Amino acid sequence: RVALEKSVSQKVAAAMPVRAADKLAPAQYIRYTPSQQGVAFNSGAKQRVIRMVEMQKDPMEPPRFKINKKIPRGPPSPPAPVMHSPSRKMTVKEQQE
Amino acid sequence: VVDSHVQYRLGNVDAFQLADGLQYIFAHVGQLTGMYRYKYKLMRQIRMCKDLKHLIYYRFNTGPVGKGPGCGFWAAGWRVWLFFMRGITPLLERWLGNLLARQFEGRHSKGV
Amino acid sequence: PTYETMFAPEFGPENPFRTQQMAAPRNMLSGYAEPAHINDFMFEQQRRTFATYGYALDPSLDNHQVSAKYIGSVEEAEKNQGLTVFETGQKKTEKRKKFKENDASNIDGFLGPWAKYVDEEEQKELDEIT
Amino acid sequence: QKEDMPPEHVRKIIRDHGDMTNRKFRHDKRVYLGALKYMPHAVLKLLENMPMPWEQ
Amino acid sequence: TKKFTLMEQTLPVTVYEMDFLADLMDNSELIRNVTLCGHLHHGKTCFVDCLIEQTHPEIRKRYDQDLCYTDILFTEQERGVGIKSTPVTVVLPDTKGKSYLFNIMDTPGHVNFSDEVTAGLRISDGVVLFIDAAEGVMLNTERLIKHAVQERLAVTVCINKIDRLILELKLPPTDAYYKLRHIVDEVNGLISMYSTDENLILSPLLGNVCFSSSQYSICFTLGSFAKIYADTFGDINYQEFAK
Amino acid sequence: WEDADFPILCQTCLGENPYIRMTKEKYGKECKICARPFTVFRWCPGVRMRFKKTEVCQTCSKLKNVCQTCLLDLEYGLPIQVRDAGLSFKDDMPKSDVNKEYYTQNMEREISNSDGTRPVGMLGKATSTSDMLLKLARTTPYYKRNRPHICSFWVKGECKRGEECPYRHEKPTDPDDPRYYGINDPVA
Amino acid sequence: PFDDEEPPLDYADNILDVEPLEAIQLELDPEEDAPVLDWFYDHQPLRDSRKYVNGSTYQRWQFTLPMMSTLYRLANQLLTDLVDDNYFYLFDLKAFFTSKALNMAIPGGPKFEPLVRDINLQDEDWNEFNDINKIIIRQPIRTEYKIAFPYLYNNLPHHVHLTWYHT
Amino acid sequence: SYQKLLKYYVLNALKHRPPKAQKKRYLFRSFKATKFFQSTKLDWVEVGLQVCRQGY
Amino acid sequence: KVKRSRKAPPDGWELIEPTLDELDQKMREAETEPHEGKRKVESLWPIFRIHHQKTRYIFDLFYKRKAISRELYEYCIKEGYADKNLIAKWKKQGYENLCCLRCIQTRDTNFGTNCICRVPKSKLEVGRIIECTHCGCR
Amino acid sequence: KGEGDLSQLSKQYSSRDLPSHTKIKYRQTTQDAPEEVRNRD
Amino acid sequence: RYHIEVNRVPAGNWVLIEGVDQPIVKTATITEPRGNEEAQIFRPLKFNTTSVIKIAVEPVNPSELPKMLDGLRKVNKSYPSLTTKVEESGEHVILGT
RNA sequence: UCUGGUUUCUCUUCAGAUCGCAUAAAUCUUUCGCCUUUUACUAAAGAUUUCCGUGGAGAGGAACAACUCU
RNA sequence: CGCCGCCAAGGUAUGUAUCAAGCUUACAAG
Ligand SMILES: O=P(O)(O)O[C@H]1[C@@H](OP(=O)(O)O)[C@@H](OP(=O)(O)O)[C@@H](OP(=O)(O)O)[C@@H](OP(=O)(O)O)[C@H]1OP(=O)(O)O
Ligand SMILES: Nc1nc2c(ncn2[C@@H]2O[C@H](COP(=O)(O)OP(=O)(O)OP(=O)(O)O)[C@@H](O)[C@H]2O)c(=O)[nH]1
Ligand SMILES: [Mg+2]
Ligand SMILES: [Zn+2]
Ligand SMILES: [Zn+2]
Ligand SMILES: [Zn+2]
Ligand SMILES: [Zn+2]
Ligand SMILES: [Zn+2]
Ligand SMILES: [Zn+2]
Repeated sequence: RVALEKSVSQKVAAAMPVRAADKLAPAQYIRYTPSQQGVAFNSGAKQRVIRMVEMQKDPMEPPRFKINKKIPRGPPSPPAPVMHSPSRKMTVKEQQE
Repeated sequence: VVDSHVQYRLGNVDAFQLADGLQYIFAHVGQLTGMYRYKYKLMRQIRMCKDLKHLIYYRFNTGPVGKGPGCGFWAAGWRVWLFFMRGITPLLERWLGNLLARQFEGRHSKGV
Repeated sequence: PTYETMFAPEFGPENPFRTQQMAAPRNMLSGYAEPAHINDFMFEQQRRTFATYGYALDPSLDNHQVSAKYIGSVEEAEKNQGLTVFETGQKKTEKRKKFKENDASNIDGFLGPWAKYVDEEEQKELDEIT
Repeated sequence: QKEDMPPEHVRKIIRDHGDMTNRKFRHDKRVYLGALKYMPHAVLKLLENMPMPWEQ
Repeated sequence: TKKFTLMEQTLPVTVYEMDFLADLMDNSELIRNVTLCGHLHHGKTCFVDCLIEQTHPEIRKRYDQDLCYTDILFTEQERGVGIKSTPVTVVLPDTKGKSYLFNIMDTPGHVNFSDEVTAGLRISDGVVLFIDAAEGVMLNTERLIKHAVQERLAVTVCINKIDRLILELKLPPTDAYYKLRHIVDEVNGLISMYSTDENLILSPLLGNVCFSSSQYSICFTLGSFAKIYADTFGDINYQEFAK
Repeated sequence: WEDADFPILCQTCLGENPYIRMTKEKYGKECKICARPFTVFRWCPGVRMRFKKTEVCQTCSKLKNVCQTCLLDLEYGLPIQVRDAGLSFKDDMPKSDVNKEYYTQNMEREISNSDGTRPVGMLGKATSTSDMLLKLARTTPYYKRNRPHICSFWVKGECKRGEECPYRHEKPTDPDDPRYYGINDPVA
Repeated sequence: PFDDEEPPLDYADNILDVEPLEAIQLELDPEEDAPVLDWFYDHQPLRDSRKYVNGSTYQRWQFTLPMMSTLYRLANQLLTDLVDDNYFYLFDLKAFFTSKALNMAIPGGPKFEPLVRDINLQDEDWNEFNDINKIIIRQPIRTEYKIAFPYLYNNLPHHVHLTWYHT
Repeated sequence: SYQKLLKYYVLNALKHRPPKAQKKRYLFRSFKATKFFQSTKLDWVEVGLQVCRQGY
Repeated sequence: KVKRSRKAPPDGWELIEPTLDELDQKMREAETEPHEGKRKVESLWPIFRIHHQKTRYIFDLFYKRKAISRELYEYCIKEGYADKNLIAKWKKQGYENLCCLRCIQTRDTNFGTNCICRVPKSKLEVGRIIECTHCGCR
Repeated sequence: KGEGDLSQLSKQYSSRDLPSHTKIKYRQTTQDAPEEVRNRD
Repeated sequence: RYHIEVNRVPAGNWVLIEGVDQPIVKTATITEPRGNEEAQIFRPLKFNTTSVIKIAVEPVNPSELPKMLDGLRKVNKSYPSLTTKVEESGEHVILGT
């Protein structure tokens, strides 16, 4: 109930989100050890903490992106095995019936 | 309505004449906007202006006042054309939401 | 939880089959990215200290297990001996004197903070490129 | 703590933008269509505040 | 399902728990029950509201509509006429001020509801009459004192609406006295149409008639008013001054 | 179509500051290959440098182990076909608009939802490395990537901004040597 | 009042320094309209005066009785002389609700459409046994009688409201 | 026209269901907290010509 | 010119009226001139500049010089020849050479900060001749 | 992560999808509410 | 409008009972059933007005007549001056004031 | 002798009240009425929303706040 | 005792092949 409750709450706060919510408080920093290159890349860039804020959206903008695309449906779940009973064949006479 | 007030503040029409002006505007929409044509439920309010106009326009003319133009008592038509917009704000805000969506992200053929 | 459990090293020849980057820890395809709760003001102060003067203290948790140096270009830190931007400095040198008209009386002569300062062959190559 | 600005700012912006037929302002014209959604709510808040005839 | 104006919570009054019913036991015999009768719109079911606000310190007093919650039925809160009494049991203190009891009935005053007042007259003896000072005696008033002295009940009278006499008709004080003297003389000469009780007349001096305004909750009469002459700056020794 | 939490970003694009402040949108621009609406991020690398926002989505970066804005290798700091010829395998991807394009991006996203840690097919041959590519893996990178691109009106000598022209000046570019796989001019 | 192909007039160079003409402004004299005189034609009339109004949100107001008696004198010609709801016997809202519920009309009152109580039926023996040209008609039952008290003059009433009686 | 205004008066006073609205939001107190909207204090007819210019 | 208070204003308004008429004429010239060449937002700097100097003229004429009385000062504000708000930020301690009110609004800015017009130039880096994009310069 | 058009991908606030009947009647005690079903014969 | 519970009622007062009034239609007195003093019943009260207007009354459905008789009897209990009758031609009748 | 606060701006839930001394528009379900079909419609009932507004509440300032209710 | 006041679609086909503004980013880049 709480899983589908937060699902439908995010849904109606995205399907009908039109009414006056606050933006966020994105003061939350994020520290990330740049674990790829660091030897003299930004000499001393051991762990490089950054400040991530969220840009304001003006409420006078139309939808921006063309949501009109259609590709065919992809590969489904790869098939489970089938496992019937041993398949019979009837006759050449009742098949003729 | 804005052209009436700007005609007054250009100074080439005066206050009694402006008041009679936008009383005629609020009383005689339909004859001068053709808004009923696209949303016909508001024809009621056109008639509700034209009805209450009689209320005012036959108490101006009580006594030695005369049967001509000059009834610049425009509150009672202004009110009902605001009470229109009181409930036509969400509806055609939603209609224009769908219009601007379909213009800026295209219509969905066989979606819903 | 005990210190000995997590501090216990890993047995093995370290698996040098990989590259340096893929053997390195991550969660995001580029480095272990994790949240933080630093003070806003000291973040901004040491940020502006590096952004102006090219040195700051280094942020870490477990690099050497002890880290207390400066980074960037090192020697200019001890040229100023570790001062900041919010400090009335030891000297007032290489200042640059603006001319001020703050009366709001003369017209086309009032420049308040809008004062423009007292300081105020290639085209052959540019025409041949275009 | 955000408050009024000089009234000669709105005049300058709208006199500049004009009829949006110059190419300098083309990044803004999209936003103009985006403000069509809230035009009836601008006209309502306009016409609520007509000056009464006893005013100038 | 629908209700007919139920109340609960047995609202706090002054004393009426079992710490005072134990002395209401013998005071269940000195109760001096009344059935106040009046004409139609003469303020008596608002008068009982005035005294029940005097009792209860919990009110939703009239700022917009009157508090006629003794007209309880839904067929009488929309008419405003009174169809059915609900008699009340309170206490009332006097100028001495220990207690009395006053179980009190307040009949409809409409002439076609001459029924229910009779059903109070065979119960109790107090027939305190309500008259508008601004309007006079009328049909149910004269018929109802006639029916009261036919039952020889104790015909006292509480004439009402003297604010309506003077805030509304705006009479000068001498003419207001002329109107009140006229109305007390008219009910006196009307009671003395059936003279089995020739001595029994009513006047303010006998303590027999109290003026009022139930719109603004004033009790009046001079045996109680010379108390308010007395407790502030008088030392008058009333009830000889009052008479 | 796509949300994110933090970008890919090779080290030369972050800039020389360990303390950088960076802003995010929710559906920003589109990817410049597959037109997918990622979350564009923006920051200032250095005090003499342009902003260098974010160019492709996280999906089109996880495909070829590529950084987020300058389109170079996340392991080396090299172009794409240098890596794929230097690992002798191309990890094909179509060219047209739908013809297998958004189909294969959608499906390779669907089979990349589990890990989010490593590229999808390069993981097996990014180990047998460091011989032919390590000779050219330019560490201590040059930050001329981050400098702001050349303004006009200095090209025409008109620039009324004077000093405060933020972009650049007196760098006339040369029209003789300036996408995702091939062919690219400086790589030859 | 303006032709087409004329852009709407540009309030900077057109009517910015143009002074307005005159408002309506019925002239109030002193010695009778003395309280309201200083403020009566003002945009919000008492706004920055803590004695008479709340404040700058302009939510609450308290006046004094000369200042309101003059306003009550000025506000005739559109204010009714009816002192009580006694003119409105059978023009009340509840009389109108009853007239709506009972498909009938007070003369000079509104005429609605019927509601769900549309068609009645009684078989011939029953309404013939109750109602012939047998009853003592003296004067007709008008519809004002039925709207007055709709129970003894009207069989099967419902969804009905019940009017006030003599303030 | 008298009785056809009493008809509307009765229909409004009859169907007066009490206002069960739950939350209060404002949409101008929501706009003004953004970096994009700025407040000013203008003449009336300026704002009228303003929004008719914008609507065109 | 519109006065909107029918006051017959107090004294001495006659000695500031030619000054304020000159500033209004220059504000009409700084409001009307075209926007070609002037890039996008430097064409709106001068209205903030002359608004600043008009409010500063009434400011230092009243608080500093004490020439004009209080009543005419409140008149010049209530008409429109000054800000009620920006003198209230000029009276406060650290900032009275201020540009205008847009460099104080900390949510006009995206990072939740005050603009770099409002940074002590002595303690910024030495040579960058930055002009505020809102208000015009420091 | 990028659902269908109802979630984020569309601003088409269609009517018939407007917050009607937005609270649920639960079956109260005088009807056959499931507490009065957990024991009945 | 409210109701306070009483254990016992001494004389002089009045009170409402709870449930003696099934075999009653108008005023009467009550005593103890012990064959006691036989209080020769109080006289019924005199209205001093004559109920003279007289409506005939009928149920709409002729089926459920006893339910409107129950209602009519409860009316006759609660309104003391009412006089209801039924006569030879079958119609019920109420005469009131 | 001590006690010692109205405005104005933002958030924070509760609304049970003519929340509003007046009164919009929509959706659904039925009956109408015009109707050729569909939206524009009609004019009654039922039940739902949206919208233009309001009421009491926590917090943060700033505005004479030190005039003084207490 | 005094209804009523009217827009759109439904007809002058659509489907291809070359030729600019409208709109779109002003970017990644030895
Ligand atoms: O609507 P218009 O034809 O323009 O004229 C209307 C009105 O018309 P309706 O009553 O049909 O709405 C009446 O005029 P008529 O009905 O007589 O045509 C009205 O009442 P009076 O005629 O009794 O005044 C008055 O007409 P008038 O011009 O006589 O004032 C008024 O005129 P306005 O158009 O100026 O409002
Ligand atoms: N002026 C004035 N009016 C009063 C006074 N008392 C009551 N009223 C008004 O009289 C009206 C009708 O009287 P009610 O309050 O119903 O009292 P009532 O006389 O018992 O009426 P019934 O119950 O029908 O017998 C009320 O609406 C009051 O406003 C009064 O003392 N002075
Ligand atoms: Mg068809
Ligand atoms: Zn992509
Ligand atoms: Zn990069
Ligand atoms: Zn330049
Ligand atoms: Zn500044
Ligand atoms: Zn500024
Ligand atoms: Zn600035």
